[PDB]
Amino acid sequence: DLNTLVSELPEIYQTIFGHPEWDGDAARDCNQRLDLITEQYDNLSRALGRPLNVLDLGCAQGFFSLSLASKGATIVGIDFQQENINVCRALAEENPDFAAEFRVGRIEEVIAALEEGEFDLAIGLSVFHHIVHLHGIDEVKRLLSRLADVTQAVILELAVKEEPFYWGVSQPDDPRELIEQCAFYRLIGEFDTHLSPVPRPMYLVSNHRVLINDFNQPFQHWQNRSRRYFFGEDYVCKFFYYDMPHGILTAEESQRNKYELHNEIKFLTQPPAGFDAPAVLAHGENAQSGWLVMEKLPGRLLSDMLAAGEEIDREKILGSLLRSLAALEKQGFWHDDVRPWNVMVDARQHARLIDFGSIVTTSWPTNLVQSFFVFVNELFNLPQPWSNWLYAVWQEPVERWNFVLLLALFEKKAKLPSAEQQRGATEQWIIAQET
Amino acid sequence: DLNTLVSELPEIYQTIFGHPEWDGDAARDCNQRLDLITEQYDNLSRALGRPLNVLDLGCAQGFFSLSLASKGATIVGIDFQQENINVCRALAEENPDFAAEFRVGRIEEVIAALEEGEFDLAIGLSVFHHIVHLHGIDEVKRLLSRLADVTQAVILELAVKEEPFYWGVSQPDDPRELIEQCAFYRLIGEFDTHLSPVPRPMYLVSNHRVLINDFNQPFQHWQNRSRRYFFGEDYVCKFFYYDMPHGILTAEESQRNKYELHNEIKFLTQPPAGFDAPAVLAHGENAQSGWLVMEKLPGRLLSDMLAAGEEIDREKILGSLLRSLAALEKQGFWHDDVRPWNVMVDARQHARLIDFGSIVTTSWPTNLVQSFFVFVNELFNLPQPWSNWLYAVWQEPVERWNFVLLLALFEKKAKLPSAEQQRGATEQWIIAQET
Ligand SMILES: C[S@@+](CC[C@H](N)C(=O)[O-])C[C@H]1O[C@@H](n2cnc3c(N)ncnc32)[C@H](O)[C@@H]1O
Ligand SMILES: C[S@@+](CC[C@H](N)C(=O)[O-])C[C@H]1O[C@@H](n2cnc3c(N)ncnc32)[C@H](O)[C@@H]1O
Ligand SMILES: O=c1cc(N2CCOCC2)oc2c(-c3ccccc3)cccc12
Ligand SMILES: O=c1cc(N2CCOCC2)oc2c(-c3ccccc3)cccc12
Ligand SMILES: [Cl-]
Ligand SMILES: [Cl-]
Repeated sequence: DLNTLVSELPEIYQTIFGHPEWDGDAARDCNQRLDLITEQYDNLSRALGRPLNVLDLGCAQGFFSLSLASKGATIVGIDFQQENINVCRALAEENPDFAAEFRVGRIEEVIAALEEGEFDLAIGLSVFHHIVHLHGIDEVKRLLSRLADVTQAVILELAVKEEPFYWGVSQPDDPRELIEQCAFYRLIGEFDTHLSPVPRPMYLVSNHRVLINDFNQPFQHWQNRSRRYFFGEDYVCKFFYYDMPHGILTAEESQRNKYELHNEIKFLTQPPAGFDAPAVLAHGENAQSGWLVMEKLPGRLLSDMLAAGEEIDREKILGSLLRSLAALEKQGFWHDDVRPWNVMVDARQHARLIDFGSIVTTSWPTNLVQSFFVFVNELFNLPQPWSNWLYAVWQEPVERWNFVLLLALFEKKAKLPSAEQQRGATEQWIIAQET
Repeated sequence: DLNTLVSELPEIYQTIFGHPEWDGDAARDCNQRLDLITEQYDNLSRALGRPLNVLDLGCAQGFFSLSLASKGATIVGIDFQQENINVCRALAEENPDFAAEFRVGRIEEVIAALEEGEFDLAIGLSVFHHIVHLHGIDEVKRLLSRLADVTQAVILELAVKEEPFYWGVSQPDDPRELIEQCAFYRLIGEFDTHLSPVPRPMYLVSNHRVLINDFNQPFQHWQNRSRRYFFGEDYVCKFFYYDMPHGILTAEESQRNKYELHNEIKFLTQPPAGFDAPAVLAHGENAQSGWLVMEKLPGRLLSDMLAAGEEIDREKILGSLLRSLAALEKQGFWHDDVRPWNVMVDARQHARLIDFGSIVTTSWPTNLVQSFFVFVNELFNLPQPWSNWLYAVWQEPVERWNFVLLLALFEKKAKLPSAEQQRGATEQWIIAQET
C-alpha cells in the first residue's frame, strides 16, 4: 500500500507524484525545478526529433522521473535508499503506460557503467554534494565529466558552500569547479531549498552540444579562459562569461567582456556596406554570460601560423587586411585591436579580422595607425620596400594619418624613396621600442 | 644539435628514430611493440578509411609517434620531461613532412582535456604504472575509461606486480583491473622489458568498437562476467574469456567456456538441415579468449520478459520451441540447457534458442525431457491442458521419451484425458520438487 511506503520514507523529500495529500509534507514542492526541466527536455527532444532516454541520479521519490515519463520519456531512476525506490515502483505501477524503471544503486557505480548513447539527458539534482562530502572534489569532477561524455545534456542542481550547514565546509569554493572541465555549461536558474535562504544554482551542461534556447546543435570541437569557442559543421559559437568563478574576472573585466560582445552583436547584425562580415545565426546575453553564433570562416588564425612557423605571404596578408581596414574607415569604422590572434588567413593567403568586439565608431586615428606599425613588425626587422612604406607615413603631417592613406602608400611602396638613404631614421627605433 | 640533446636524456629509453648509432644504448629496441602497433594502426585506418589521429601518452623519445607519422598518421606526443620532448622536436625537424607535435604535459591533465573525436587511437605504453604509484588505482581506472570514451581504440602496455621492483607492490593484483570497466579489451601480445624476466601484457581496448583482426565495427551497446555481448547494427559479437583475472574462473570453468564456444562455432558453421540458425559473420579463439560474431536476432530474452513481468503467449512460445527441439532431434541434435535465459521471443511470440554451446550430438534423452518439464513449470502451477500433457508423457515407457513425442503430445494436449481425474498424481510433485 502506498500510505505505508510513504510513511516509511526517512524523508518525504519531494512531492509524491499524483498524490497531493502529501504536498504539505514534502520538503520541496518541485514545481519550479520541474517547469525548467520540462522546457529543457522539450528543447532537446525537439532537436533530436524524438522522445528522450532520461537518467535521474538520486531520484528520491521519483517525481521528476514520473513527470518526464508522463510526457513520453523513457526514464531510469537511481537511488541508494530502498525506501525511496519502493515508493518509485509503487507510483510507476499506478501509471503502467509510463516507461519508467527504478534501481537501488550508487551513483558512482552507475556512472562507471554507463554507455554513451544509452541516455540522452541525465539529471543530478542536489545529490553530488553528498559524493563530494565522501569522495572529494577530483573524483566528483571525473564522475561529472564521464556523465557529460556519455549523454547529450546534463542538468545539475548543486549545493554551495554558502549554505549554513557543517557539510558546506567540504564544498568547492564555487560550484562551477565541479563542471568547468566540461565543454559547455550555462546557468539556467536558481532554486530555494527550504533549508536556508541560500539558493542552489541549476546548470545545463554538455560535452557534445551547444544548448542555447534558440540554437541546439552538436559541435565537433571546442577551445578557449572566460571565452569559449564551439565549432560545428558550419558555425562557430562564441561564448562569453561575464560571471566567472573565483578571482578570475575583475568588475572591469566582466564589463569589458559584456561590452565587447554586445558590440560584436551590434556590428554584425548591421554591418557596414563595403565590408564582408560573417553572418549571425543566433545571439543572446544574460546576467552571467552572452553568446554569438556565426557562420564559420575557413583558414587558420595568424598567431598559430606564426607560432607553428608555417609559411606566410605577408604581401597578401597585409594588403587584404589593409583593404578591409580602409573600407571600414570609409564607413566610419575602426578596429581597436588588430593583432595576429584576431586575424584569420584563408588558403589563398587572404586575411580577415575575426574579433569585432573591438570595433569603434568614434588625433583620430593616429594611435591605431601607430600600433598597426607594430603589428607589421611582429608579422616580421623590415626589409625594403616595407621600411620605405613606413618612412613615407612618418613624413606625413599627423592629421593625415589614417587607413586610406596607409593602404594607398602600401600599394605604391615599390615606388617610394629608399628609407635607408635618408637621416632617416628615428621611426625605426620608435616602433621597435614599443613591440 | 641532436648529440647533445640525446646525451642530456636522463635515460635513452627508446631507439632514437632514424639514428641507429644509439640502438646499442637504448633500454628497449621497440621493434616488437612497433610491429604489433603498426598492424593495429593499419586495421583501424582501413576500417575508418583514412589516416588516423594518434595520441602517444608518455611518448619518451618519440619513437612510436615518429614511426606512425612516417606511415601518414597525425600524431601528438606527450611527456612530462622537457629533455624527452626536446629530443622529439629535434627528430620531427629532421622529418619535416611528418605531421607530428610534441608537448610537455602531464598525462592526467591531458586526458581531462581530451575531446571525443580529436584522436582515433591512443597509446599508453609503460606509463600508467607511474600514475598508479602516485594517484592510486581508482583514479587510473577513471582516466583509462575517459581515454577509451574519447577515442576509437586504446593500446596499453601495462607493468605488473610480478615484476621484482619495490613499485610492483602498489600495482593491482592483475593489470586487467585497470581496464575491465572498459567495454572491449583483448590481450594482443606480451613484451620483454629488459628489466627482468617478467613480460608486460599489451592490451587493445575500446568503448566504441569491436576490434577483432577480422571484424572491426562500431557497436552501439554491450552487456554481460566472463562472457560479453556487443550489439551493432546487424550483429551480436559474443566474446568469451577463458583467462580471467583473480579467482574468477576455475580450471574447470575456463575449459567449459572454451568447449562451449568451440562447440557453438562448430554447430553454427555447419547447422543441421531443417533448423534455422543465426548466420556466422566471424569467429576465432586464442589462449585467453574466443569470439563469435553472428547476425543479430530480433526480440527479447524470455528471462527478461518474465522478470520485467511483460505479457507472454505460452502456447506460441512452447510450440515454436518444441518444434525446433523436435527438428533438432530428428537430425541427431539436442540442447543440454533449455532455460528462459537461452530463449528469445520475437514480436509474434515465436521463440528460438540462442545459446548453442550446449548443443550435443550423443536412457537418452530422458534427462533433457525431464528438465524441460521444469522449464515448463518455471514458464508458469500447471493448468489443464498443460497438466494433461505432462501426465500423458509420464505414462509412456521411458525408452519412448524424446522430443518428437513431447511435441506430438503437446499438439494434441486438448484431447488428452484429464490428469486430475486419475490417481494421478506423483509426477506433479516430482517436477515441483526439482524447480
Ligand atoms: C537531497 S536529495 C535530492 C533528491 C532529488 N534528486 C531531488 O532533488 O528532488 C538526495 C537524494 O540522493 C540519494 N543519494 C544520495 N547519495 C547517493 C548515491 N551516492 N547514490 C545514489 N543515491 C544517492 C538520497 O537517497 C536522496 O534521495
Ligand atoms: C617507462 S617510459 C615509457 C616510454 C614510452 N611510452 C615507451 O614505452 O616506449 C615512461 C615515460 O612516461 C613519462 N611519464 C611518466 N609519467 C608521466 C606523466 N604523469 N605524464 C607525462 N609523462 C609521463 C616518462 O617521462 C617516461 O618517458
Ligand atoms: O570563423 C572562425 C573560424 C575559426 N577557425 C575555423 C577552423 O578551426 C580553427 C578556427 O576560428 C574562429 C575563431 C577562433 C577562436 C579560437 C581559435 C581559433 C579561431 C574566432 C572567431 C571565428 C572563427
Ligand atoms: O541475437 C541476439 C539478439 C539479442 N538481443 C537483441 C536486442 O538486444 C537485446 C538482445 O541478444 C542476444 C543474446 C543476448 C545476450 C545477452 C542479453 C540478451 C541477449 C545472445 C545471443 C544472441 C542475441
Ligand atoms: Cl549537489
Ligand atoms: Cl604501465
